[PDB]
Amino acid sequence: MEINDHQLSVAELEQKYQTSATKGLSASLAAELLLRDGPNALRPPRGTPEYVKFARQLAGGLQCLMWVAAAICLIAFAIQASEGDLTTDDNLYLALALIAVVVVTGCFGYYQEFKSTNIIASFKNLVPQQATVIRDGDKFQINADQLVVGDLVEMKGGDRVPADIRILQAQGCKVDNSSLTGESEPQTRSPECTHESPLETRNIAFFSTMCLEGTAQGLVVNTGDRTIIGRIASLASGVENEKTPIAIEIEHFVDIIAGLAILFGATFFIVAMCIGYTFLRAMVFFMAIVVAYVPEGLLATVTVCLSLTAKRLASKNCVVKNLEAVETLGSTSVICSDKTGTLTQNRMTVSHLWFDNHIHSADTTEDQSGQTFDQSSETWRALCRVLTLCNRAAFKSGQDAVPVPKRIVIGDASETALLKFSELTLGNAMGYRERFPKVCEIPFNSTNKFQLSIHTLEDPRDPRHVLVMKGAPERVLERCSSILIKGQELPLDEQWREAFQTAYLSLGGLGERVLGFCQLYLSEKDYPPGYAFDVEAMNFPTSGLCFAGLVSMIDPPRATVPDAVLKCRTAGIRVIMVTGDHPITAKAIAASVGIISEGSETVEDIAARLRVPVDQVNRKDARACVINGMQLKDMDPSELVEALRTHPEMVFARTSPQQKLVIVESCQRLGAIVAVTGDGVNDSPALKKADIGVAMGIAGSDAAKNAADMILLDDNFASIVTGVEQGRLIFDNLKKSIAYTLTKNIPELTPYLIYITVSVPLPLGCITILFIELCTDIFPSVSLAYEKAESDIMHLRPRNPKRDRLVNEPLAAYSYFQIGAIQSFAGFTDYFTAMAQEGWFPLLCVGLRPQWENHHLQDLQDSYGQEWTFGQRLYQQYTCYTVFFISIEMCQIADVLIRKTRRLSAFQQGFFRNRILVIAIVFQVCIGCFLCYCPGMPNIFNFMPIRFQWWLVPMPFSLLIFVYDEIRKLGVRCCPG
Amino acid sequence: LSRWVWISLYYVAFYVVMSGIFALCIYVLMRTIDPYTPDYQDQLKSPGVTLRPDVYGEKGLDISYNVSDSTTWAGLAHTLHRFLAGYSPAAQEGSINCTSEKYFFQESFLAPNHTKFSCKFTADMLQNCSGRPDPTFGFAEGKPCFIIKMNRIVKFLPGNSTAPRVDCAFLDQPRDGPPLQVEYFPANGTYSLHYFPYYGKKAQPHYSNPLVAAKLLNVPRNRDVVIVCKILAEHVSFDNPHDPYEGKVEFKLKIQK
Ligand SMILES: CCCCCCCC/C=C\CCCCCCCC(=O)OC[C@H](COP(=O)(O)OCC[N+](C)(C)C)OC(=O)CCCCCCC/C=C/CCCCCCCC
Ligand SMILES: CCCCCCCC/C=C\CCCCCCCC(=O)OC[C@H](COP(=O)(O)OCC[N+](C)(C)C)OC(=O)CCCCCCC/C=C/CCCCCCCC
Ligand SMILES: CNCc1cc(-c2ccccc2F)n(S(=O)(=O)c2cccnc2)c1
Ligand SMILES: *[C@@H]1O[C@H](CO)[C@@H](O)[C@H](O)[C@H]1NC(C)=O
Ligand SMILES: *[C@@H]1O[C@H](CO)[C@@H](O)[C@H](O)[C@H]1NC(C)=O
Ligand SMILES: *[C@@H]1O[C@H](CO)[C@@H](O)[C@H](O)[C@H]1NC(C)=O
Repeated sequence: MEINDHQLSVAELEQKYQTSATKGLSASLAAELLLRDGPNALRPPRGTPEYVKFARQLAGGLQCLMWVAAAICLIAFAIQASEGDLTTDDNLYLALALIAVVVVTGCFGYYQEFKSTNIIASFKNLVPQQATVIRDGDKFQINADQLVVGDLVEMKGGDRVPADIRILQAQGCKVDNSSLTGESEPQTRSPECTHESPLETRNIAFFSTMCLEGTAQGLVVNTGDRTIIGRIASLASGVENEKTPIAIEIEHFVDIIAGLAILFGATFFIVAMCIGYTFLRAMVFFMAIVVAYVPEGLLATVTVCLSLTAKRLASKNCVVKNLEAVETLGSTSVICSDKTGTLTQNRMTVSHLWFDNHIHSADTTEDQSGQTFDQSSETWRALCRVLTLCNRAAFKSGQDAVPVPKRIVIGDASETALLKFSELTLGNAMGYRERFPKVCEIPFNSTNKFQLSIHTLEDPRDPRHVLVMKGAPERVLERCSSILIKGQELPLDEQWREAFQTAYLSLGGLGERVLGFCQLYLSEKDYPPGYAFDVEAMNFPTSGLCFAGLVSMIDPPRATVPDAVLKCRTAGIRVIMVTGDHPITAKAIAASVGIISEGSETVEDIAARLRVPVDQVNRKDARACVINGMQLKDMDPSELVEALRTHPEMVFARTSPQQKLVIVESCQRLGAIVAVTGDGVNDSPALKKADIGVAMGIAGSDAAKNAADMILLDDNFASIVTGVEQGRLIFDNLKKSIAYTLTKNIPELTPYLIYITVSVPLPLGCITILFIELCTDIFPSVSLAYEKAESDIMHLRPRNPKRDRLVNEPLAAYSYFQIGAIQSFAGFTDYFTAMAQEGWFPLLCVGLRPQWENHHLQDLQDSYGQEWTFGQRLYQQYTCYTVFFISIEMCQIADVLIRKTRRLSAFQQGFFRNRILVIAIVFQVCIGCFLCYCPGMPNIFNFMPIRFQWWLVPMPFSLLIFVYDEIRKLGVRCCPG
Repeated sequence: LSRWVWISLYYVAFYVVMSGIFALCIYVLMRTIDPYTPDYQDQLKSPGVTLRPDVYGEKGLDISYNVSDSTTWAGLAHTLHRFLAGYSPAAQEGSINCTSEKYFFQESFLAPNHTKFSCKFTADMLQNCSGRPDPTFGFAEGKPCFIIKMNRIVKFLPGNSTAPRVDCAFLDQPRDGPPLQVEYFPANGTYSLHYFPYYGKKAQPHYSNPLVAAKLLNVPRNRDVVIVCKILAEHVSFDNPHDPYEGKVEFKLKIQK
């Protein structure tokens, strides 16, 4: 519906908007139009309430498993205050504890997301933008947000384009659309309708963009959300954020847990009722078992581990918006990546020169950390003189601390690039320029198509003039007649014109913008000091000049980018360019950064070298491929899959926002986990549909950053590789921390399974299972986060999401029903020892529960015939608690040690080398002892000061665990079969 | 096809092995264990005391009956009968008339079938409260007989000087009447020292705790009252806030008419 404006007659536009095309909007009428349509800006995302942003942290796979758990607990506790006088209420304790970790975690997640979006928001430099409006025939400055539709505005070089502007008249006006399109080079804006699609016309300038040079005036066509900017952003509303690979994995093992809890609970409900229990209590143990499979501290510890990895990345200027994202880059198999502003710096900089019959190569990095070119020659010193003197750009004041590549410049596009180039080669270009007073100058026009100026020289012993000129290379060549070479100034014979033309076309072939420079020193005889030059009379030479050289410019990669791409591919990650820019530039940078490897070629390159039609080229031979948006429009999805499968190094050029999203989708659907990296609004849509969206912090648009899960605060593309590494550690390490945390759940449950099916006195209490789950084993299990890697992690392929899971059925089966088994026979041996040494032999212990718990027996007889009161039996039960607990703790020192490694032996990688883990074993044993031997503890937490034989009964079982896992791991190590 | 067998057989192998290991732990533990003396007596610091006939309420021992309604006390008496059916001359043959009056230490096993000697204690020693001449143990009068029994702990010694007595008195003595007058059987209310020390069920298969009867005489009818009934012996403590049966027994009592 937007299309109407750029195709109208100026009469029609004045009609539509009740405006003048030269004197502009009336003042009152623009006041009213502001009341009608609101301010001219994008209305921010709707903005969800604070209390609901808390509410959503309490939801999630583990969390819901825990809410169902506490649900079951309260249903059972109600059944049990109905079923006789029981003041046991364990399910009150457990359910309220579950709610407790879910909630406290919730606070922690909410607070992390708070602090992270303050860290992101606080680098957003919200400074109000302005606009030159003309109203009642007056040119003045108003805030951009007060522009109503129909206003007459003006733009010049430097200005930010304030609204969506349809251009009535323009002098040499070029513009920077890289936030909207891909295009890295300045885009001409002229008033004539060149397309019906308003994106591809030249008579609209876009709401967010930058006017680089020239001048235009035009009428306001959309304000705010209604602009192409707000439309492309509103596209990212219609993109739904699928759930992260880590969230999937958590939900997978929540499913495994749920399976087990049902299978068990059912099996022992059948058994419970075959032992002659009432159906109504067999349901209560069904319930207790089902809940008993739900770990209580897991959600806490993983939410600590992710948080520590976030702290690591935040340290490296990589702020993450929510904890799940710290994993995603580790699981990623492709990176769909924007070109301009992402891989590149979005800054045209001098990259090459042609002088002394050679193509030199300037250092295009932003930190200036590469190979500069040879500056010995007289030819260079001259060529530097021309490009330094023939130039009107100037640094804004007080920028001496700012590195030169980042400095703001009041100039044109090419002139800015060259001014930074002189400042980094010659040093202090503007003073140098002052030393050679400009006496005459033709600026760039459309008549001549070159810029020239004449200057008096430096010292007084030379009183000559020097004419310097620059322009399109062919146009400079025809106007001059000799060439500087090596101290010679030789005649420009046929071969020099052919070699010049060869160089010009080579730098054009690498997608760079070539400018030719030239000079002529003027005689004292003909042009003596004080001579009145006249640009219209042209009373000086514009011909027969002397060629200096060619200087050529490009939008060049960010310094750390080529290496970052290198490492991602070393680590099995397919990098794809998805850029809106034109194919030739796209392919140049795709060479420069390592997306297209040195020596691979497209099918068009093969045809071009072999001299064959492209019909005959065997596509299998072409490792690289460039596809623009047009060919991608006439492609079945099957053809896209054929191209992605066939050509390893893929480059998509001239790609619309929606086409980026479609390439993300095609990979995703093919099984990829996709990361996209992006500069601006155009890449914002891809950013949302991505498994992980990475926005550039500085270069990035509010739309991009908002879509992204992660912000590179300093635009350091190498952060990406750190993301890969930290997401590959924290995954392997979580697989460790979980394996540890899950293994205590079988020794915590077999007591109750026996206590039911055998009617032994209760070996292990609820009040102490809580201490294990939430106190003693927390710091060990979090310490596993700090494990170093067990391989060259960044040389491993990305994990297969359908085969390699966080928790497999083999992993569970091992941790539960083998390491957990050994822990349960440990505890039960310490149980029967603790009782027999106190008076109760095992054979007596079967069936003894009814009498054990009876308050109406204060003279129950042990195996020696002695008579215990109920309270005395109870302090014995607490002793049973404390020995089963300590059996579990010793076996969880063995657990934390064997779970340091999944492959390697403890002898190789070590024992004491994870220092946080050691501090946590000391901590675990200290809390243990405080719970045992502090006074008052038998009454407050039901822990007895156990004797020192009871610690050692588990030692052989602990060492047995250690040896058992070593033999398994050495089986895998020394035998892949 | 046939590999689930090769892994499940690994699990049955693993659980059989691990079970056997546990078995040998038990077996070896069951030779740590002396058949006559427990290794530690860590929670039997002082003996528990139990009452009889024991009837329990929401808050503990709660005995309540009606002198005119034998329904409300036949049961009580019939427990005192069943309780004392093992203090009959008939079922006391395995024990001997100890008359020693001081501790009956035995280091060797000089009693039939490689055992030790336990003392006789027969119902008729509770005299009036022995179920003769009154088969209602004093309930039908309103002067009931409560049998007090001190829990046996192996080789526990109450005190060398006197025999341990049972002092039985009001918790809150009604403030319009006198202290609780009780008549004990035996007469001072004592457990005679030749019943101590207990050597265990294997050692003295025929052992029977000394009982002392407390005949409560002047309890006011139709009033809720609480009787504390503690044991006075040197090695016997009765002030434990987390076991109200260590060294004593409290009970609420109301006799209705
Ligand atoms: C990873 C971090 C997670 C976030 C923390 C959440 C923790 C919440 C866990 C549980 C809360 C439920 C307990 C609250 C209820 C207190 C009730 C009370 O009135 O209590 C008295 C009882 C003693 O009962 P009894 O058995 O003697 O009665 C026997 C009664 N008859 C005889 C009738 C049977 O005691 C008790 O139940 C208390 C039992 C409590 C068990 C605690 C488990 C260990 C948790 C450690 C977390 C420490 C965090 C510290 C943070 C510091 C930051 C600066
Ligand atoms: C799916 C996996 C299931 C695994 C379940 C465990 C199965 C194995 C368990 C028991 C098998 C028999 C083990 C006991 C026999 C040991 C050998 C033996 O001959 O020793 C003699 C004892 C003593 O004899 P006494 O006391 O009469 O004389 C007293 C002796 N004087 C007088 C000298 C002191 O004989 C005794 O006590 C006999 C005691 C028998 C009852 C033991 C208590 C049962 C408790 C079981 C809990 C098991 C936990 C399972 C954890 C699995 C984790 C997944
Ligand atoms: C979640 N894994 C730890 C866990 C939690 C419980 C539990 C279940 C129901 C109610 C209260 C509980 F603490 N159990 S338990 O084996 O069922 C059990 C053990 C001892 C006493 N009662 C029950 C095991
Ligand atoms: C038990 O021995 C005593 C000791 O003097 C004796 O007087 C009494 O007759 C005996 N009682 C019997 C055998 O019933
Ligand atoms: C015990 O009963 C007898 C009657 O058989 C009597 O001589 C004696 O006084 C009674 N003692 C008490 C305290 O009632
Ligand atoms: C029990 O005593 C009550 C007084 O509480 C009396 O009313 C009643 O008659 C007695 N019982 C019978 C069965 O008479």
